[PDB]
Amino acid sequence: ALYEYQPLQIETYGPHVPELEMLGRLGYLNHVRAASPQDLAGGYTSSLACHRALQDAFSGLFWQP
Amino acid sequence: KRYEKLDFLGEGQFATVYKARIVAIKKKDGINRTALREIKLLQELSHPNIIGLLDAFGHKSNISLVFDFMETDLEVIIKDNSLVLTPSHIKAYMLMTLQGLEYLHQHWILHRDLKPNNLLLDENGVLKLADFGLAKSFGSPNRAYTHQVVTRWYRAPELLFGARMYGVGVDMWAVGCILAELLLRVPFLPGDSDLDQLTRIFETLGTPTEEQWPDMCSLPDYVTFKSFPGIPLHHIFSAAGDDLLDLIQGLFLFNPCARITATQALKMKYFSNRPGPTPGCQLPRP
Amino acid sequence: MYHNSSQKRHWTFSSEEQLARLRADANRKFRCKAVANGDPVFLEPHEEMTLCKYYEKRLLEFCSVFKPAMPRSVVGTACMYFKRFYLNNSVMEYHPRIIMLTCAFLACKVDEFNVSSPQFVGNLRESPLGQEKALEQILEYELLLIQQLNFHLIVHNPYRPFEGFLIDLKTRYPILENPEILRKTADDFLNRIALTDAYLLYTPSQIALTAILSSASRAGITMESYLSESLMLKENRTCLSQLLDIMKSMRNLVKKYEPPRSEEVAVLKQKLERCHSAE
Ligand SMILES: CC(C)c1cnn2c(NCc3ccccc3)cc(N[C@H]3CNC[C@H]3OCc3ccccc3)nc12
Repeated sequence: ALYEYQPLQIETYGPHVPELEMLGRLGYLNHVRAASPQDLAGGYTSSLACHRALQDAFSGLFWQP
Repeated sequence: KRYEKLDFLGEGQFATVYKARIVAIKKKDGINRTALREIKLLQELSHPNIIGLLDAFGHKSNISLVFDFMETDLEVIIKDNSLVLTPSHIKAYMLMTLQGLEYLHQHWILHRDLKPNNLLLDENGVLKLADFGLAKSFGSPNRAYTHQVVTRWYRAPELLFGARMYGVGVDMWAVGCILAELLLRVPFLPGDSDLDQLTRIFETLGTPTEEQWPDMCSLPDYVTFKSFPGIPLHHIFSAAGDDLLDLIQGLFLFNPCARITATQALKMKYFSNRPGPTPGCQLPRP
Repeated sequence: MYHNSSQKRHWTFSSEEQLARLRADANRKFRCKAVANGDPVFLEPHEEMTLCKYYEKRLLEFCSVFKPAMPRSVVGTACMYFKRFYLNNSVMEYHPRIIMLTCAFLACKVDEFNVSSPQFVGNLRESPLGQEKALEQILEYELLLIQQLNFHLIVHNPYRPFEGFLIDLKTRYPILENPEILRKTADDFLNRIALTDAYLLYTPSQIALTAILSSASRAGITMESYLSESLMLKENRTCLSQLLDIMKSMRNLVKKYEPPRSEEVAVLKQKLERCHSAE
């Protein structure tokens, strides 16, 4: 009946990726290109690119065929 | 082939769809880029609220795509005067759409064509996002998009201002428009043109300011409008509850970054409060 | 994402022996259909490998001079398409020139690198009649390539994992003071890896990490702490050992790579031309 949220349990076979909103306070965003005012107006932030890059770096790193 | 054609379902400038033994087949530049987009995206996605590409085939430069047969869509549900959309049904449709969208965004894909006729319903009352012909991956800085995506009635103001770079906010704004359509049984913002779409947006929700949208003036096609006050949300949706109104406000935030994501929308109290979403077998069938 | 992708589910293979079995199967099937449709002209699987390597280098040369500039993801997707297609197909049936051009065409379409057919074929160093013929051949082979790829078009390349690893090194590995000094050599090793079969045997994240760590070792830097501490693999000894063995195997594949010889390529080119002129 009543719904309760549960995060998507998807196995990445790699190291844990820090949360998106967390990236700025861990220093990740200091190494990615800053979003332009046009990009930020459109809703694009450097955190998105950083998060995608980290997820792809960690995806399947521990996987064996 | 292995498919015996059963019935005609539709056609258009792009393709035609037939029910076939039960599946639905959608049939110098080479293979159509829309079909290639749909194939390359739906092969990498698997979720109960995303349409499943079971098979693909064809000949020469032609191609056909095989999907699960879908009984109806949200457009038919909304347009049906006999159907009564209870709050539970609205919550169920909203929940299925948002779960599919959360899965899609988690894999860095924007649908970019969300509308009631792209949310298809099967015999078991399971909603699936379909028509991935405009869907595209996001998160890459070196990838310029176009602002002429999403049907105008569901297009976000950032798109209507020419945003080359955007995120999940376009899909979330379309989702808010779909929710408004579900509540009002009519399209929320029927603009006859891009300028009129912006005018209706600003006349219903108020003209955004610098505090509501810090960099709105930096968009290439930003146009200054009258200082509309906007209609109060509870005035527009008189039957909506406080949690539903909070969800609507989150979906219609002018700032795309501040606009609620699918995860945040799913975590909102609206989906946790009573009554729960109506189960699929009890959803109204038009 | 890679961890639930078709590349991992269907196009990452256990061993080089499995790939050799697939290629030998393709060669044997073509031989049986050729002797059932009508000889030293037949190509051996290793000759097919030499030809496939030569034409993958030709595909790289085509993509490098392509106008407008070809994104590296498109080139990687096209090369992966070439490798996947000739896993299960003989060059004696479908000529690698047309297949590599079709791979580039389909990669441009799939990666969303918008290029019209005339400007695609205008990059070929042939006459307009030859360009038209090549375009017609590409259009005829596009659906064949898609079918042979099993309709698995999204290719995960190690470039963005490489970017993510560099970001992680900059953020959480101050011992490596400037990770940017591990970019040129790491990308050179990434290209060397791409020359081999590693793209069919290892994950893109593993390939990127192997390239970065090989670059570090070439620089005299030992980031075993990065794996043990930053990647927390010191909490899982078996996982760290498995990863280290994966990188060692990738390096072994790289060092054992043998470029095709020009004279051997010429002889096998004559053999391939004779094969296509027959049947
Ligand atoms: C995943 C897709 C391929 C799919 C799966 N099932 N299914 C169905 N089932 C039947 C049905 C009946 C009523 C309401 C919804 C569904 C229909 C349908 N299309 C048609 C429905 N409304 C008009 C037409 O759509 C425009 C159109 C036509 C041709 C080509 C492109 C667009 N598509 C699908």
